[PDB]
Amino acid sequence: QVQLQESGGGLVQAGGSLRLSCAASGSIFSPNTMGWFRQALGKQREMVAVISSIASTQYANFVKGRFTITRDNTKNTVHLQMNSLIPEDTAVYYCYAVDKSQDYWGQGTQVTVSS
Amino acid sequence: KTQSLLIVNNATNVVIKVCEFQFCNDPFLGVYYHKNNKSWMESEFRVYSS
Repeated sequence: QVQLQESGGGLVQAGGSLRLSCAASGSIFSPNTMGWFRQALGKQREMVAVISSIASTQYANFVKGRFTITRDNTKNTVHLQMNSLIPEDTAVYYCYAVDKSQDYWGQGTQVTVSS
Repeated sequence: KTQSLLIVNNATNVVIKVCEFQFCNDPFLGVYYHKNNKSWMESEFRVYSS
């Protein structure tokens, strides 16, 4: 039972900053790919960002240059540093453990920005 | 970062494992006789950190 632990969201005024975290534990076989995905009520899973074991970073055009992902090889965990918040980012996020076989999914983190 | 296969042969048997070894730059076996017998040969595994 590979489990992804999500933390670090909540209510923040426009212009604030937060740091989400997904820790993937269990099997999580070697060449893993970790992603972050967006969903606002009424829309679909919007692919926020993607990282492989190569350390390469892939981001979408929606929030250009505002999300950053940080890697922890020792614990093999991931952190989203989200800086310069805008109410179009008000959507719950999930992390995508590609693994190599049975892709997993998160429980979710509410991220809310408004004024 | 990737799975690895390890095969070693000590004085008694073979050890074959498939795990996530953190191999160092120079894996090796520290090898020493005993003080009285010298018939078998004791080995210290310096192959992988974890």
